[PDB]
Amino acid sequence: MKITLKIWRQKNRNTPGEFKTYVMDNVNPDMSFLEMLDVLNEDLMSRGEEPVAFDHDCREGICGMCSLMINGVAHGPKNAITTCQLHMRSFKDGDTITVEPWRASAFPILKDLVVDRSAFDRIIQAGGYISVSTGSAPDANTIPVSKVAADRAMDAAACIGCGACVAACPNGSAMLFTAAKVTHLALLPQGQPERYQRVVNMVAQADFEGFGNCTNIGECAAVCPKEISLETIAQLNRDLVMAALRGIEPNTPIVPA
Amino acid sequence: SVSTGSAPDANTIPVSKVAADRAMDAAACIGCGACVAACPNGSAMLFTAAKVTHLALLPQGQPERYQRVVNMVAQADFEGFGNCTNIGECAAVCPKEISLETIAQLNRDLVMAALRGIEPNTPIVPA
Amino acid sequence: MTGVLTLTRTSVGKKVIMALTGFVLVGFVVFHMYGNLKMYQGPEVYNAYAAGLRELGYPIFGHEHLLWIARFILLASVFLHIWAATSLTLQSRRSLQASSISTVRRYGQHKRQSGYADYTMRFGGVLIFFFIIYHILHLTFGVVGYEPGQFIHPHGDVYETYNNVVYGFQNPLIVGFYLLTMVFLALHLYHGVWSMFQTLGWNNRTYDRLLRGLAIVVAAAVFIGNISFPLAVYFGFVA
Amino acid sequence: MTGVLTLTRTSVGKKVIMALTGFVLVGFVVFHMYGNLKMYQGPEVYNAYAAGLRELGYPIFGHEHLLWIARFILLASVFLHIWAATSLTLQSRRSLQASSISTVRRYGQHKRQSGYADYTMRFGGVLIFFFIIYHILHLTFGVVGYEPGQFIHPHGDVYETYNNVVYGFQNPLIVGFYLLTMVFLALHLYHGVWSMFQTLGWNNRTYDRLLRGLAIVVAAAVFIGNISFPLAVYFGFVA
Amino acid sequence: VYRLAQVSVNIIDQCVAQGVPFAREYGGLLDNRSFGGAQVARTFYARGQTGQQLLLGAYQALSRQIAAGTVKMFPRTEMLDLVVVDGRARGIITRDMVTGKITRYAADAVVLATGGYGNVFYLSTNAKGCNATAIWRAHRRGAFFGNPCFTQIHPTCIPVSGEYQSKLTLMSESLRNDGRIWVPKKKGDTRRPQDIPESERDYYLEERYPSFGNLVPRDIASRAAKQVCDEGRGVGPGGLGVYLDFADAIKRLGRQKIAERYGNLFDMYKQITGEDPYETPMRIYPAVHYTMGGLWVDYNLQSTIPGLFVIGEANFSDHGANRLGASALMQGLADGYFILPYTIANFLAQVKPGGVSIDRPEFAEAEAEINQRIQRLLSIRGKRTVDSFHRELGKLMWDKCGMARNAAGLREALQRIPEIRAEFWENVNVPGEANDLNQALEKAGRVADFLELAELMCLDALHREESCGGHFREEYQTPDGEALRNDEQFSYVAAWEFTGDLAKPRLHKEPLVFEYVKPT
Ligand code: HEM
Ligand code: HEM
Ligand code: HEM
Ligand code: HEM
Ligand SMILES: CCCCCCCCCCCCO[C@@H]1O[C@H](CO)[C@@H](O[C@H]2O[C@H](CO)[C@@H](O)[C@H](O)[C@H]2O)[C@H](O)[C@H]1O
Ligand code: SF4
Ligand code: SF4
Ligand code: F3S
Ligand code: F3S
Ligand code: FES
Repeated sequence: MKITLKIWRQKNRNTPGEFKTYVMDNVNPDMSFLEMLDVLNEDLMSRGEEPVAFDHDCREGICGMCSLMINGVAHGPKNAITTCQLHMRSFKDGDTITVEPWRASAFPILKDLVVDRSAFDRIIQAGGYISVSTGSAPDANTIPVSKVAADRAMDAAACIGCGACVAACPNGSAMLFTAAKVTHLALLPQGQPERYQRVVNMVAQADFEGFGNCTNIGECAAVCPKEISLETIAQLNRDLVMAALRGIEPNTPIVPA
Repeated sequence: SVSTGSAPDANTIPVSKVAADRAMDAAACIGCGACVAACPNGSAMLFTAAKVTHLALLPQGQPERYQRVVNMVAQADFEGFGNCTNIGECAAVCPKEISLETIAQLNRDLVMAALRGIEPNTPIVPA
Repeated sequence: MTGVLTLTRTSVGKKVIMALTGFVLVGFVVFHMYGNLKMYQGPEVYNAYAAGLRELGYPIFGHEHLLWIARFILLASVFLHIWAATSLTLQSRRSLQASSISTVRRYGQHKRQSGYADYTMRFGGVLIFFFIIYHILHLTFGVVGYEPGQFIHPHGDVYETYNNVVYGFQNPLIVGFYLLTMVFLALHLYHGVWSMFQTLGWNNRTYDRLLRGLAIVVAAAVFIGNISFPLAVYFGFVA
Repeated sequence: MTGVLTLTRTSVGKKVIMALTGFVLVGFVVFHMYGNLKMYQGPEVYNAYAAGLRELGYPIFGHEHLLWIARFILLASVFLHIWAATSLTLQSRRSLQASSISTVRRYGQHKRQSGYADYTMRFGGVLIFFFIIYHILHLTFGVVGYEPGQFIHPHGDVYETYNNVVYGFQNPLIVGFYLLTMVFLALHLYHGVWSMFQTLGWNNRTYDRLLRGLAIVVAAAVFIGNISFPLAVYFGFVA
Repeated sequence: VYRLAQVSVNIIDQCVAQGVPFAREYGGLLDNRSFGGAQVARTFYARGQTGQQLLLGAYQALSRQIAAGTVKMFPRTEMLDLVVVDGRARGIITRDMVTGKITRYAADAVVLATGGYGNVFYLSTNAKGCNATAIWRAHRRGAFFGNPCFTQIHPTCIPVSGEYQSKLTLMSESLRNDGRIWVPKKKGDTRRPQDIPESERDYYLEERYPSFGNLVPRDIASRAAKQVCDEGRGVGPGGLGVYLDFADAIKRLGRQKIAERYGNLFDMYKQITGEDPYETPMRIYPAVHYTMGGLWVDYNLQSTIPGLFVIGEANFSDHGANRLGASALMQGLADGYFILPYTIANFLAQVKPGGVSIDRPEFAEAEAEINQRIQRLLSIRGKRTVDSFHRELGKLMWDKCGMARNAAGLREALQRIPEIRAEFWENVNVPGEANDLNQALEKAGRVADFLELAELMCLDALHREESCGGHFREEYQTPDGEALRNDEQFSYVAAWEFTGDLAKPRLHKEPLVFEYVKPT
């Protein structure tokens, strides 16, 4: 396959970026998208140009490192997959593919396609956990969790933290990520003691970090690799309304280190 | 649906004496079918409602109660029993004096399960 | 996965549907008896009530808009009621058919201890269905049970409901049909007012007697008023 | 610690405020369309409706008391709606200013799979705000869009709302402005009727399609009625 | 091993308390499953991402501690050297991966939890960034490498579509319980695998090895697969792969139940390769998966350097010559939650806090060494890329120090590894600058450490004149192909000391005595 690539190239955070065009004479349909970027990087290194930098660790769709806006869609045209799980058989010969980072105020760009997604870490730090210390846990079968609640909480908990919901959201909102964590911890009994605080804190943190609001559009759910539903956002909304009825005040925001 | 070996300590979950007494009142069902015979509709509502009430009054029966009632009610339909006109001739002949509050509890459970969109599973076909 | 519409799947859910539609129909029957009690006030008050049923909320709602919403709700409720009643009667007949003395006898002896609510409820429901059809054709439309030149149809906002009622309960057969339907509707209410609470689960030991008393009160009130109307018209008290 | 007033602290809480005020405003818009449908009923019916809006519950409530309570509720709801919309729009703009290709492009390509609800909601909201101001100045007060001697202010209990409506949609520019606002209000309702349920958490898998259908029904009804009004007045159907 | 098995129960309690969404039964209680070859159902799982949920619970606890201010998190920061002051691990030298800044951190104790070195073979199931830099730098500073040659492979891995690929996706070995491994009899066949007739299929592992029928151990089957692919008979884009066919099982069993058993795997395979395994055979190839070698640690999880603690896959510890399934997550969570808190407190209670700052000459020497190494890597400007050298190294290590090892092959590898290292240091291309997001620089550093680690791995494999678990010597095997141990002479842990010469490390035997589980 002959593939034309329009890739965002940015030197660093301050330097303005642009689109550079790279022509791949031979692309294997079985070759993955990140593998094709690797071949392009090897070609650039042999030619003497600056290689394209992109985040990637697992190449399995589970770690959440890969974060590419491919042809206007987060993680490429094919849904329920990641950038690493996208292979070149999803494209055609002669196609032009535009490769971008995540565009969000809270997700700063550090390099050509690398994005700083530590705002998600700070959202998690603001209550996205169960405050249980090591050694104090009771027997693993002391509290029953219904198979339905466990399955729904595993559906929400399957969030690789890629930030593609923020990238595809027209508002640049972290609502799907936050709502997935809120729903995961709120469907289990162990997350009951601190759930109405947690949602508030988490929502406040997402505001503090610079994310937008939710217009209930659904692009976040459309591009989610793990098919995390908008029911998670409805659950977060129910939790926040219930916490407002209880007069739950957000804590101090998690400032960066 | 608890398997052998996985049960926690027997005093882990507190069951109030009132709830335990009511669940023992419902659980005292000898499965004679006299409710079906006395029922003008030939309905198994007293037996089914006794089991539903016994398992729904205990915490251990919470994780699968709204499914269970639906399934059980559907099975009673599939087996060929009639409906309940709230006549009460079931409770008049019951050897163990299972009350009609068990049927009211089953009705509450089924309404709550309908609100949750609980779909009955496939029926238990005879062997 | 379907939602509340899963109630159609079970017999208990069908009975819950019948309990809700019976709540609606009991409310309508009580309100209708109360409204028809205005015939003893005189032709003017009764006709004003009939006309104002159409002008309900006139400065805001159009003519007959609230009345047509009420009519649609009543029709949907009675249709769901009749469908569920037919399904459940058929289910219980199938439940009884296989093991029985004959097609009619179930047991060589069945001494009853908790009344005969099934027999009265089913036969009275069929009678009430027939009465509703004949009653809509009788008093609402005036196409049955009337001599030519006695029923006045409302053309404008002037209503002759009192005249139609007075000319309606002249045939002793029609009065007897209304009386029999009111007896079976009294039995229907006497069972069903308590039964709709028992079907939704809104019952226990402490409130069972209170709900039985409420059922008796509702049934007695509706029976007394609804048999007073045709008897008084036939005997000349209402003229 | 400040109670329900903690909703103002979060963007999700402000969105919940928008959902509640949008419940109120959707209800008012539907009721308004239903009331204005009385133009086709006639001038007498339309003016009676206009007068009975003010004389709502007269033997118990004073003149215009219920209408002024409704006006205050509408004003508070729309003010909270506009304030929260402004805050949320500013937040979402700041959420994209830093990392974007321009001030008008976020991505070199951003293909959309789930609708353009942000664009329509925000632009239609600004248009609806302008339309509300102009439409109050136009039909309620008659200080804009009227030739001299065409608008009749209320004189006691005699209302000429039909005359004001007839003389209002004569300029084709006003008709076009109303039609454009109704198009954007149709888009507003089509998204927002579903979105206000999703914002309060009153949504799931099984009722999502039902709420989308309810949103479509509400938006279509309001759009059809509210564009029929000025088109019919302009074309001479209403005169 | 007993301590790990004894704290596993606390591990599961802690994970369930942390909110890990383990599989539940309908009655609300936890659900267990069995691995392949285990006789009990002792495994607690999320649906197919147990490790994700375990790490999510641990990362949520870590985030709680970051919010509490007790933990300072430094992501995108690579530890490039270990600073040893007065014989104690008193700090580290790291490089920020975004700004390129070299930073010195001082601590009373250093814990190495840096994972395994399975990427010394280029083709492995590990993540792209997995490396041996931390444990190799600690080894050069004085930590002993315990059994480096002990490496585990995975049988069922999705092969590569070309020389560019370096990652083989792991597939549940259970795909081997219901499939048949075969290869076309013609060396070069243009026919579709489904169109190949039954008599023209070489069903190796069935024609050979009549024992262990359809249940061949992963090591024997994978050695056979590698031999077939090396003979030119393997299938796939590069010939590195064999046909795990499911056609006969689909015909025999119900396709619905086969879907219920392998639906996620088949969908993932169709996503990665583009071929439906319900009709065409699936293609698989062995890949290096785990390294149960690592820095030698004592019962206190402490290495040869006092104050340096190695936990998780980075240490040798208690997996022996073969790590059981679902035991590395167990071991990592045990070391983190219920062992290191005690042993590190035992170490710290016997020393005074503080007393070492980053202004010590040792920190400056380590930082100067790291800076010189980075400058040298950036200044070579050769004609070969970093991944070319890594691919050559991994090919040699997989051919010579992989599932099948012998004396002559290991001696050849021990001859070639220094040559590849010299060619790397003379002819590698590392573009970019030091103070930038230079991913080629990070890869260059990791491969520079791999080139030294591979020589030690080969020396350890040549040392151990026996087969045990993953370590398989062709000269010491049963006629069935199983590993043949020498418990009289090799019943020890080989901890290797860095002596300054990469070809001559010092061997330290740690004798093994078994009082409760007698060898057999
Ligand atoms: C004004 C009209 C009617 C009213 C107010 C009314 C009221 C009621 C009420 C409240 C119940 C109790 C529901 C429950 O037990 O949950 C009931 C039961 C019943 N009704 Fe009606 N009903 C009416 C008309 C009819 C009609 C027209 C039919 C049949 C064509 C009918 C047949 C039945 C039957 C068969 C039952 C009981 C079935 C069972 O319990 O298994 N009813 N009715
Ligand atoms: C003897 C007692 C009754 C009298 C005197 C009576 C009187 C009337 C009259 C005069 C009408 C015509 C007015 C109109 O259609 O709006 C009417 C309609 C009606 N009646 Fe009755 N009725 C009686 C019993 C009942 C009962 C027991 C029911 C039970 C369902 C019932 C249901 C209706 C219905 C549904 C209408 C039509 C309402 C409408 O079209 O708006 N009636 N009744
Ligand atoms: C005719 C009166 C109006 C009605 C019936 C109406 C209705 C609605 C409804 C139901 C929603 C959904 C709320 C939610 O998603 O929770 C909504 C959202 C919205 N409305 Fe309105 N609205 C009206 C006037 C306005 C005005 C005057 C503005 C001026 C800015 C506006 C701007 C918006 C915006 C911006 C949103 C979405 C907020 C976001 O982007 O997150 N609306 N509207
Ligand atoms: C073409 C369709 C419409 C027509 C024919 C119409 C007609 C009228 C008329 C004649 C009035 C003056 C009566 C009064 O002020 O009390 C009025 C007032 C009003 N209209 Fe509309 N309107 C239309 C669309 C809308 C829409 C879409 C809204 C949405 C918010 C709206 C909101 C109002 C409000 C708030 C008032 C003032 C109510 C009051 O002062 O009591 N109208 N409308
Ligand atoms: C027609 C009259 C009404 C409309 C005109 C007035 C519009 C006013 C809104 C313009 C923007 C100012 O709006 C103001 O937004 C800020 C931050 O954006 C919100 O600020 C608050 O919430 C945000 C996140 O949601 C956080 O910064 C913080 O929790 C708090 O400061 C205020 O609650 C709101 O008052
Ligand atoms: S919710 Fe989905 S898209 Fe958003 S971060 Fe999580 S996995 Fe990625
Ligand atoms: S009569 Fe009573 S004891 Fe016998 S089966 Fe029915 S409920 Fe059980
Ligand atoms: S697309 Fe954006 S507006 Fe909300 S529903 Fe998804 S985060
Ligand atoms: S008598 Fe029969 S109708 Fe119901 S309440 Fe008892 S099973
Ligand atoms: S690289 Fe891990 S999700 Fe793609």
